[PDB]
Amino acid sequence: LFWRAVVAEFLATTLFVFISIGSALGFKYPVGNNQTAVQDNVKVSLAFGLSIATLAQSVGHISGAHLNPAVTLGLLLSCQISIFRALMYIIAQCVGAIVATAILSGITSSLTGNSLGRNDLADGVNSGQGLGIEIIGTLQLVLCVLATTDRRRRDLGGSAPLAIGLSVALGHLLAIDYTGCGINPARSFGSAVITHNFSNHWIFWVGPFIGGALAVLIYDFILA
Amino acid sequence: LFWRAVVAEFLATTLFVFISIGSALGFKYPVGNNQTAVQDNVKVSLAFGLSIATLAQSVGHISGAHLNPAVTLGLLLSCQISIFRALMYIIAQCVGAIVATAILSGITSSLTGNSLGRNDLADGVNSGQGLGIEIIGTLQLVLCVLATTDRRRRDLGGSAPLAIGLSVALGHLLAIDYTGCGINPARSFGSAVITHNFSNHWIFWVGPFIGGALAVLIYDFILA
Amino acid sequence: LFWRAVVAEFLATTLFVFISIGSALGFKYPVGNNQTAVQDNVKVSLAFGLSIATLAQSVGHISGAHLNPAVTLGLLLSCQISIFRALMYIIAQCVGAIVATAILSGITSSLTGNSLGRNDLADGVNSGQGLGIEIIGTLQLVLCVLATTDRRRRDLGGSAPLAIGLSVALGHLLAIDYTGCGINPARSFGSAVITHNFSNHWIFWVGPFIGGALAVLIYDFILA
Amino acid sequence: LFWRAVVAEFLATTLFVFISIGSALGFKYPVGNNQTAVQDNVKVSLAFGLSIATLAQSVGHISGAHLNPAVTLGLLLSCQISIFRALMYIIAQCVGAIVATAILSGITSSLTGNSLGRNDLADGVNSGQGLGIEIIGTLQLVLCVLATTDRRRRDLGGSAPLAIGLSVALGHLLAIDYTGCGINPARSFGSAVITHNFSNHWIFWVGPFIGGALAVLIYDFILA
Repeated sequence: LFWRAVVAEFLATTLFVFISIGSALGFKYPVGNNQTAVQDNVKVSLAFGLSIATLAQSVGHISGAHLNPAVTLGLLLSCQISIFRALMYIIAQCVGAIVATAILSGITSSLTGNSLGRNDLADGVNSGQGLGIEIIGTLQLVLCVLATTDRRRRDLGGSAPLAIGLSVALGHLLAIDYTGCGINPARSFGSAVITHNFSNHWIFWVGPFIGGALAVLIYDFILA
Repeated sequence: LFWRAVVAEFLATTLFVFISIGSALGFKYPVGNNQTAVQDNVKVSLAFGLSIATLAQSVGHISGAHLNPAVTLGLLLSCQISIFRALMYIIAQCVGAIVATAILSGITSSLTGNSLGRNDLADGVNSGQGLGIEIIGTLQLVLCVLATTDRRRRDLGGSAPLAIGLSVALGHLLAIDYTGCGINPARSFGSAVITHNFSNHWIFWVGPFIGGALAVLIYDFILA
Repeated sequence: LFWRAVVAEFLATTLFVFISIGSALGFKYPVGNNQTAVQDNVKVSLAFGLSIATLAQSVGHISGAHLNPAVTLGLLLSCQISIFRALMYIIAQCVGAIVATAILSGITSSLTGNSLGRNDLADGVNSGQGLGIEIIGTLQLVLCVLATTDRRRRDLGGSAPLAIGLSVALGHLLAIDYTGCGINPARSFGSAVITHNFSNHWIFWVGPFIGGALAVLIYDFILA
Repeated sequence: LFWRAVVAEFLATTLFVFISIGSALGFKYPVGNNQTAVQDNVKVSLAFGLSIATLAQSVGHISGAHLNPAVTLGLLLSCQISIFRALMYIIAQCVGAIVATAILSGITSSLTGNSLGRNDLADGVNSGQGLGIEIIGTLQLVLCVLATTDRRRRDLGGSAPLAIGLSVALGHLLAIDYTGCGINPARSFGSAVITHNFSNHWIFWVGPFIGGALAVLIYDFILA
């Protein structure tokens, strides 16, 4: 266990990153002409949410299933009041995120035309002021898992860890609208690592910090 | 509590309005040319249904999850026979609806081309006679939550408040067909408040009143 | 009760027929030019499956939720061996189906261009030999509800009557491919009643009879 | 029973193959011109996942619902350590797969234009090196059912065999991207049997063997 959840965690994210990119890039590949699809990226949404549940994150992990950066942090902070010690799973997550973005490459990059661009760069058209969207989309999932963990004795009766996989699935469909491609950090860090140009602004990282911070203050406005 | 459910309620709708508009307007934004999508508004459907469930409307609220105007009223009326006192949650809802439409603006409006048109105006092509559709789509959700609250001991066994989020999700896909954009009141009031032209006819508000009234009379045709 | 389930049943189908047609016709309505969509009819699928569940078919009805013609019959036959008396719900269903197709008209027909064509006529391109598809799609739902009613003590644990609403939702997406528009009888009878041309061949009705007959013989190949 | 699960198994796959092909080919059929759709094959995903659940694979079968080749094997191997005897269900599956691809033909082939091409041949553009994708998509389902069977006492509470039907539904949407059409063996064997050209490379069969082998080694990295 002194390393197990971490490896298992690194394992998940890894495939998730390959899953997402597979779907995102997949478009226009043969020696044909442009087509451009919008229902593809919405597919990325679901897929990513499924790979998460497919983890069997029961014993193999801890009460929280797969957790992307911003989320990872968001939960451990609101879950830790009396004290402030639980960064391990965070470090674990980021690490696993890095490797995930390492394996992503593969044949995809070899067979692509000069200009692939694995991910966004300036998302749509808006100066460093159009970062409000991603902020709201971040408290969604953050709040989805928060709510899911809190309310219990009087909610439903049991279903399956798809709940989050579908909610994050939609936040994605809302964020990837035309600007803000790359909700959480991970997905974008590994994008700017290989075949990049650097000018990520990590604007998307400064978002969730305020967002996840906002969804934590809002959830405290309930009980204790 | 002498204000809590109201704030919590105002809170929900708020984000929901930003969620919906985000998805609806999101289309054609860059300095590119027309494209026009129809699978986008269907996305609005789901998204809106998710933000509702994401509320954890257990203790934080009362047995009914988020409730849009027409619905809000529809339930409290059929739930209240012996007497007629339970308008508070209604006032609460409308209020929260107003603020929701206030925050909607944001960067969206600043970066849009002169003619945005946040929402419908005369929905498709039909005089003040083409309001039957929205009426039927309104008793759907109204009846979804009504049925969900009534039948219990012999129904299923427990799932999650997505049920309504998917049913309303489809009513939307049926209403937003080409005419009647803006099922419930809320979404349209806040639309005609900022950057408008006034000629909403609130036709959509005169609908649900008859619709929700119809689904209440039809549900009485069962037990008591 | 000497009429209740029947009225309640007539009630359901009614709205379902209006729901479906609303979605099917909805396309290309304004004074614009052609566009033709294929993701719309797939919407019809889900919608129809939802209106079914929205029935609260517990006490108000009997163990089988809404049931379209071919299905209606299919269940009562396999459910009745020792004897052969349970046609009442069948007559009920067809009747309710007729009224459903009566109200369908409305504004839709008034504002449409000469050539609406509420439904199929010769579905795609194939003589009276291309009826195998609809046959297979019919045993799907028929078998969905059959299986759902049989296996119990060792299956899941309880969910919601969406199961059928999604399975029929897909059979539809498979049938309405390009030929065989109008899975069960109902939907097509009411189509050829108003603004028709008569040449339905009811081929779709001769299908399910063999189909539902086939799925009944196949389910007997299990226990007893 | 000395033949029952096998017939029942042959039965399932059969319809599944007809289901899938129905959806895949369905596009561009009338005497009209090209259109080419991408949201159709994603429909194949779900449909296939539904026909599986529709099996009522409780007593009629064994703990594993329908199981396609690669999967069939993948489970029986990880389920059998102490010994190595449980190939019967495997032989059964492949057999049923063969007949499934026999009935697939039908009217479809008679009314199609010379060049139908029931399935892929060289999937997209990539030498015998672009087989990594299908490998990853294979451990998905393989791992979905593996995880679903393992973790129990602390997971959810009961739902329905759609879980796999939706996960495989997405793996499909990820694989059928543009290359690797035909996830598991079955679907492709029966494709190269009727109206073929032979040059399948079964590359897709050499994949899952490594994939399913990989997902078995990864799941052992947990408990025992």
